[PDB]
Amino acid sequence: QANQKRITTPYMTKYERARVLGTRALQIAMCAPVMVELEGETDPLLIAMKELKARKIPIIIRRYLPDGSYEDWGVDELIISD
Amino acid sequence: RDGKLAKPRQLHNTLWGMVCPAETPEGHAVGLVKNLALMAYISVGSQPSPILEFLEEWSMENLEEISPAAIADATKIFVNGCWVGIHKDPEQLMNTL
Amino acid sequence: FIKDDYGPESRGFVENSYLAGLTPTEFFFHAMGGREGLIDTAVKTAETGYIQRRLIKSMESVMVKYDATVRNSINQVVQLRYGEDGLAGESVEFQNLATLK
Amino acid sequence: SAKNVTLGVPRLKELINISKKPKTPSLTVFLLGQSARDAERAKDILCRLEHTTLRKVTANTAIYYDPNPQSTVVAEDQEWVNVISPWLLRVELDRKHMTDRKLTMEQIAEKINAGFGDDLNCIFNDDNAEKLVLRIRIMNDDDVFLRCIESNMLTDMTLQGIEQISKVYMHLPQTDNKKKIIITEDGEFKALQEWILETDGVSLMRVLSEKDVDPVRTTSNDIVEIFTVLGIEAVRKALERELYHVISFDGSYVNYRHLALLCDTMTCRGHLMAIT
Amino acid sequence: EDREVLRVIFPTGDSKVVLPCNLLRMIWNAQKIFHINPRLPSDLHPIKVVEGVKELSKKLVIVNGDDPLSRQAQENATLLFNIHLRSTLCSRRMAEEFRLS
Amino acid sequence: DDEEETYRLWKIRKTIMQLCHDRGYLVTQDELDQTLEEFKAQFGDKPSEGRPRRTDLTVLVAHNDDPTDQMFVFFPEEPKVGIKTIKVYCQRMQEENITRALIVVQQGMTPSAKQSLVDMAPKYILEQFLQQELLINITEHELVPEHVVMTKEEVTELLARYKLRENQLPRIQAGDPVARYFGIKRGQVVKIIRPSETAGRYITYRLVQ
Amino acid sequence: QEKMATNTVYVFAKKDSKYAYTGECRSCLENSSRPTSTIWVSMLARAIGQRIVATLPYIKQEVPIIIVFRALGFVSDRDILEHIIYDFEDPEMMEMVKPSLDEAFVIQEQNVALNFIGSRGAKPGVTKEKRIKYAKEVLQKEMLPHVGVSDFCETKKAYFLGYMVHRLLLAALGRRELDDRDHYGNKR
DNA sequence: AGCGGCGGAGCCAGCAGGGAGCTG
DNA sequence: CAGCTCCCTGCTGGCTCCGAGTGGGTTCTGCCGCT
Repeated sequence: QANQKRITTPYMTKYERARVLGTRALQIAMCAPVMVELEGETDPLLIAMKELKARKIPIIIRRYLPDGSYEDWGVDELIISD
Repeated sequence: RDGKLAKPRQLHNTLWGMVCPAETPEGHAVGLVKNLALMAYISVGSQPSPILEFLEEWSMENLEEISPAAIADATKIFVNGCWVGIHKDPEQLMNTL
Repeated sequence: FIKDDYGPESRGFVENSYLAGLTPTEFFFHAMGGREGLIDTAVKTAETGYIQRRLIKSMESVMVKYDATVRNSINQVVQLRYGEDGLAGESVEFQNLATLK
Repeated sequence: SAKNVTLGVPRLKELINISKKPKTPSLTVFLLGQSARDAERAKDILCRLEHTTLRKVTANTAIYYDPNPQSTVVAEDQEWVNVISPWLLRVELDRKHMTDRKLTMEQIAEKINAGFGDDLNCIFNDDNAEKLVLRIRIMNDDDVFLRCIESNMLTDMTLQGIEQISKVYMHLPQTDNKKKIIITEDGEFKALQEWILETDGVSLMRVLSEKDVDPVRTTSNDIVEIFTVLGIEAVRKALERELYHVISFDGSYVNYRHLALLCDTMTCRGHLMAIT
Repeated sequence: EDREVLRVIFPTGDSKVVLPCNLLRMIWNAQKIFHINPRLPSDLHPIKVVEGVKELSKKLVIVNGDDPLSRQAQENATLLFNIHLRSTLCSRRMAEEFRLS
Repeated sequence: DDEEETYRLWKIRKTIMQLCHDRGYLVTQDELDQTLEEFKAQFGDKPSEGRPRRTDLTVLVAHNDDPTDQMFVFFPEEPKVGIKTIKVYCQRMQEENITRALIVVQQGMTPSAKQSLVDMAPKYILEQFLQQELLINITEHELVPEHVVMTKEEVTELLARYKLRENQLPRIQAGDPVARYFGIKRGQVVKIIRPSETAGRYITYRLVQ
Repeated sequence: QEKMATNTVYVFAKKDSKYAYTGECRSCLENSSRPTSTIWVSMLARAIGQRIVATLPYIKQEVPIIIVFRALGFVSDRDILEHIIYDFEDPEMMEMVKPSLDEAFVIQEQNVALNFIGSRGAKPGVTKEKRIKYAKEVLQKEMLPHVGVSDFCETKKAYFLGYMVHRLLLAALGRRELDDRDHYGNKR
């Protein structure tokens, strides 16, 4: 769907928060370039948490509607719960 | 086992002094597996023939001898579940036994 | 007990406490009473677990879609909003409607 | 007096597995007006609902061979003053159940005449003598036919009440929800304690279709019967109520989310989708 | 008019209901955060309460959309919570009970 | 036994008239809620061999939008109505320019008549009802919520709004009492307005199959 | 290992069945090779009503008790009733025993009853004199072994079977009460 | 020696029996 | 009008189900014989 027609919630649900964090910290573990300057922490999960808090994760979420359509929500663009 | 009929599993009133009320497994064998009381003893069986010859000589009648005319007022004797005869005087035969 | 004895001691009432101890009749009656609960504890599981599994296998694919509606595995609509309000069950409270009565 | 309502896991099974034959099907019949207020009209409604066969009212039954109906082998001046087959039938009722259920020999005789036609004539003693007699002949396989029709008439005749409802209870409810609730002129709720009556059978349709019976509030505790009588949406609400009754009977709480979801997925196809 | 809707929704009137956020408890939390001291006249204007509740009702969306089918669905899905919100964030109630600034 | 039968027929007429009002047919308030005394004075208190007899106590009504489609109801004297005792009603169906009607039988209708009612259904959409079934208006019951029949344009609006196809909705079988009460074919969804103890009012849609 | 006691009559009443009361006496000789040959004497649960049948080992269908007695050797009817109701001045017993009597007023002699039993046997004989021998063997050895298996034990078997029927009637009239299955007097 | 033969509870299918209904 | 056809209802027999895991132990995996 186009950017005008977005009917899903602007809040990043707990499942999206869990899976985005997991799949981004996995990328950090495979030596993907970090999007946020770190202060010496070495754990990829904490690195991914910091990126999520700073809203810099280079990932977008495809929300499949029941009819078959989908919406592309950028992680930076929707509200994080915590 | 694993049956929803709890009636067999329940502690029956006739378990007094012959089956331990407390002792039973807590699993799917509650009340089905039961131990034995302390002084509870299980009979081992013997021949009823001496009891039969003792019975037939006081005042009782075998089935073949009497007619059912006098069978209603008297009492029916069972030995190991088989109807042996008929006696006019239940008392003083109970005392004799 | 004498025949046809409907008195409290003859039918299971225990006038003694756990301190004074139970007279042997009362001990046997209490054992027989607790045996019922012990049997029920074992018997109830084979029905309750089966009920739980049967409930789960009938609803295991019912979920809230991104349309905010509730649909089963074949996209048949069960509720237009979850709980007919669209709200999570873990973030609600008990409240009182002041304007009522 | 009727707390054999089988709550708990058995009721949960009877609801989940939607069973044609629940162990305790029962009504919660409410009353409309002055019958809900006083006990006598409540009893009048009660007797019209409680099923009654002619076994309930008779003491003993006997058959004789009277050569002449005029002869009156039994000394009864009522037949003498009242007066074609010689083999007759005689049944003795009792005053107790008779005056408990408010019947008459005329009503019983007209029930017999309607059920069997003019194949037999009932000669009933008046409601004046201490003895309650009605004699039966057969107008013109001779007496065993009379024996069989006697058995058939004792087994099922429905003198009063409706079928399949065996015993009906009557009491004033204490819980506010089961009590009638109104709104006064000053916007109160004024919990009213009116007469209700619960059964042990279920019809749900011959009951509501009765005079002085409230056809707005009578639930039947029977999911299949509710499906047959009121429809699938009323089934969802009644099923929700009965499913919440067992959970809240313990005092425990389960959020309405889950009850609504279960009652929806069980009734989202237009038919009673029992979970089996 | 909301009162009659509540009275028809809840026969055998029971004010106990399940709702998302404890409005009374949040009012009491604000009272302690901002040191209301309800012994003095409040500066909160009564029309501000009404025009803030009306805007909050718009902000609290369950069914998104603008067509009348979506408006009716949103209104029905938020009806009970909106009734409670209006019954607790009253002009009179805020002026004489909570005294919030 | 005529007071009971008169009361029964009065309640049957009242329920049928309420059914017509809910279905959409034009009925005056005077006939909508008349007491038992008006029925007595207008029909005659004597259902057994008297003037309040069936067949000329039947009701004909018309829809509000246009007085072209008309709906009779028929109360056959026969307990178990048959083909020969409904072919007369069908002959009336044809001799009038009417399209549909009701039959409130006394006892169960015969399977041959049921199969007929199935067979001429597309030409004449007529259905049956029971004497027992119409002594109470089931919609008045507390368990039965508010059912509203959708028109085709708003059905299409609903489907376009929710982006779901026709068979994904919750459905209702045409044989259940509420759908039979309104009188509605398959492929016709019904608004169902019910109160929610969680959030106020809840709207659900049941499709007929 | 627990088990129900043998050679004793138990009158039960199962809830949902074609018959209301049923009296069983599983029987064993003094540790014979034959297993527990269990015989049930039952009463139907509702014309005439309350007929008494007795499903027999190695017999596919239930057999009315009066036919069993006539096959056992009692041609008359007074003699049969002398083995069931012990006091003829009790008409309540007669009123419930006559519905079973009028069921079998077409068998009057021993051989036709033997044929009737043999027709219901698991191994139906092709000729009359084969069913006669098969049913005679069944009555001689299969039914009630504990009361005796010898040349002439018909009178003793008839007395015990009439006692079983009398026990069933006592439970039907309520003169006595139903025996308890969990009563460990009834267990061995 | 190596293998060759010698209990209980609750939904569907299926028949049996009995009315409407058409036809000579 | 009496006899034949058909559809429904009622009743009986049949099939499948019967909590979640966990630790041990035990015996048993054919024998006779006959070429």
